[PDB]
Amino acid sequence: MPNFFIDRPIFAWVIAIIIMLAGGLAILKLPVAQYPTIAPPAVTISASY
Amino acid sequence: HEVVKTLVEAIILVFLVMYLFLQNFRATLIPTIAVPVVLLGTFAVLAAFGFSINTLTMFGMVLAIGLLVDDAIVVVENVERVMAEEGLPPKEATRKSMGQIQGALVGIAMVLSAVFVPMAFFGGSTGAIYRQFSITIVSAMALSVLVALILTPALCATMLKPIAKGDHGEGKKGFFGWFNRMFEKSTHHYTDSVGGILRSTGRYLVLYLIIVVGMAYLFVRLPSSFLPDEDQGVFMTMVQ
Amino acid sequence: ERLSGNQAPSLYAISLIVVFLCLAALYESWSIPFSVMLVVPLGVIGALLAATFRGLTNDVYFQVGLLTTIGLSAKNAILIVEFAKDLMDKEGKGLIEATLDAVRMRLRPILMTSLAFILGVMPLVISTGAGSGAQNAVGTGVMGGMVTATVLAIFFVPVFFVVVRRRFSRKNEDIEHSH
Ligand SMILES: CCCCCCCCCCCCO[C@@H]1O[C@H](CO)[C@@H](O[C@H]2O[C@H](CO)[C@@H](O)[C@H](O)[C@H]2O)[C@H](O)[C@H]1O
Ligand SMILES: CCCCCCCCCCCCO[C@@H]1O[C@H](CO)[C@@H](O[C@H]2O[C@H](CO)[C@@H](O)[C@H](O)[C@H]2O)[C@H](O)[C@H]1O
Ligand SMILES: CCCCCCCCCCCCO[C@@H]1O[C@H](CO)[C@@H](O[C@H]2O[C@H](CO)[C@@H](O)[C@H](O)[C@H]2O)[C@H](O)[C@H]1O
Ligand SMILES: CCCCCCCCCCCC
Ligand SMILES: CCCCCCCCCC
Ligand SMILES: CCCCCCCC
Ligand SMILES: CCCCCCCC
Ligand SMILES: CCCCCC
Repeated sequence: MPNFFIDRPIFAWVIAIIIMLAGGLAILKLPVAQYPTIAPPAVTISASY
Repeated sequence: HEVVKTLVEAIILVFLVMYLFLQNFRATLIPTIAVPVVLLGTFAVLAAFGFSINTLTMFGMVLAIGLLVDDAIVVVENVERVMAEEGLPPKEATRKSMGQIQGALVGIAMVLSAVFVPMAFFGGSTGAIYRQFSITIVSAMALSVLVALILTPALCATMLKPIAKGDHGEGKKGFFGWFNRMFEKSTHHYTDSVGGILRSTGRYLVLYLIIVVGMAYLFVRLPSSFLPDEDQGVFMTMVQ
Repeated sequence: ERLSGNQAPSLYAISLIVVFLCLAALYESWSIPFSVMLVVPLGVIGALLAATFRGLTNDVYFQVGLLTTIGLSAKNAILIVEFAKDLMDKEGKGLIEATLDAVRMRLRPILMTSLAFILGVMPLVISTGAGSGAQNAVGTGVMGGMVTATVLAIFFVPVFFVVVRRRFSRKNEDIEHSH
């Protein structure tokens, strides 16, 4: 595999470049936040007398 | 159901063209068996991913036939040429054949996914439509490579007729003998022409640019829509 | 709606780029891929002609059928330059000789596929009755695309190849050498 790519440096670059633009495209679409959801969910029942 | 009919019809027509060239029931059968195998498997993949059978997945199938049949043809034809270029027997020939294209079949499926996948990423309502095609066509191509690597070689090696070194069907009498002779001839005429063009050129890059600008011309002029209105055999009338 | 439109350019842009990268890996070359990618227009033109002719529109069905036509002509060109290149590399065949032997070994398979598929979509362009709007739209784009793709590619691809092999070489031929 290393021996494979030692002789095929272009093939090596191609893989690296495809990974990079997949990631670049990911960054344009990823949500941003301080935290993911970490608090447990809650349900409230409200009533009045 | 009409799309289904076209699928069946398409496979029949494929069988006829294969025959015109392969001229042997058992040989034409190979590329012919490959199509339904891949198509049926594609439905299984659609189920696996939770897609439905709809107008778009069905046209995906139809369009897929071009890609599928080419996989089988490339495999079956290359073996032939080999048995003609060498007189090597069928089992030995597909081996050497597969040895020399198999790498390419796999690579091609890869570059092709690069042309159909991107459309799975269209946004909004538009996107769900294009995605039906993308997944159907990619899955079919992937299965087609699988089939070309498993079934087709096995089939070539057992169902193909030994071709003798040098034979090209000219020995045949009737239509094929005639057809085969015309093609062999028309082929030398093809190469003769390219050989010429390659001594020229410059002019053909100029013709190429004509075609590009023309293409561009037609493109910006062709109006764009989404999906056609169909006559669905019903309609409504509003009264206010 | 706003929302916003036209993602087409961006997405086929990346499509082109990925196709280029894939081909470069396949050929272990940054230049040779152009000899395949230049075929793209050759199928489009026929698709546009046939659609312009039947009064069709640039719609979903036109687009997908085009990608298919492009896919196939790409595949044809890939197998042609794969053969030429190998000939020049494994055997010692010189440029022109290899291009011609490649192109001639590839003519038949190309024709078998083109004819099988153009006929195969005939029922579609000819369709009348339920869903024939969709059927017509699919079929005619493909038929025109495949026709031009086929006739234009078998002459042009050999051109693309030698023209690209020259421009992007490095004084070492174009005889003929070996081994
Ligand atoms: C060349 C090979 C590749 C091309 C083949 C593609 C075929 C495409 C089929 C699409 C339309 C089929 O639609 C589907 O058909 C079957 C046929 O009975 C139905 O299935 C129904 O019939 C059979 C009995 O006869 C029962 O097993 C089943 O319980 C019942 O639901 C489905 O409910 C229907 O939704
Ligand atoms: C991690 C995310 C992204 C994944 C990376 C993307 C992969 C893109 C690859 C597409 C093309 C691959 O295609 C592959 O190329 C190599 C190198 O020429 C070929 O390898 C074959 O051909 C070459 C050249 O003729 C030979 O030197 C080699 O010994 C032989 O095995 C494979 O037969 C082919 O299948
Ligand atoms: C190298 C391999 C791949 C090469 C790529 C080849 C593909 C060529 C044809 C692609 C389609 C181009 O056509 C383009 O499509 C988009 C939508 O999809 C249209 O977009 C237009 O109509 C749609 C309607 O739904 C709107 O959403 C959009 O905002 C509007 O601008 C364009 O009017 C049209 O110009
Ligand atoms: C010595 C080899 C140089 C190879 C250059 C490849 C550069 C590709 C960079 C792509 C960045 C996205
Ligand atoms: C000699 C064994 C070659 C191994 C090649 C590995 C290819 C990995 C492609 C990602
Ligand atoms: C996508 C552009 C690639 C440029 C390659 C040039 C190689 C010399
Ligand atoms: C996407 C960038 C590819 C550039 C390759 C350049 C090779 C010299
Ligand atoms: C859009 C053409 C409608 C005819 C289909 C029956």
